[PDB]
Amino acid sequence: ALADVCRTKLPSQAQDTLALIAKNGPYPYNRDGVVFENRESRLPKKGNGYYHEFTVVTPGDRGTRRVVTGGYGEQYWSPDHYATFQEIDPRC
Repeated sequence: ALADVCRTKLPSQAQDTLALIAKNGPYPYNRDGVVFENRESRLPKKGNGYYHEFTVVTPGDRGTRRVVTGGYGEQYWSPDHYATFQEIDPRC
């Protein structure tokens, strides 16, 4: 599969995003929560609208860092506007 990464190892801002998602916002950007279509099949392949994307703030202007969520609560880290993904392990 993809690499696993511990939630506590992610940047403070990525964790902030994880917490806002758990909270359902309110979100800092108008594009927070739009569908991610996984057009490159880097995440597991699912039906339309399975994935949504959320900005991880970069002390910067909106930047490249993202969390993507799946429909059953999967969370993935991408620092590079979807070029690479890690699956976030909420256990560590």
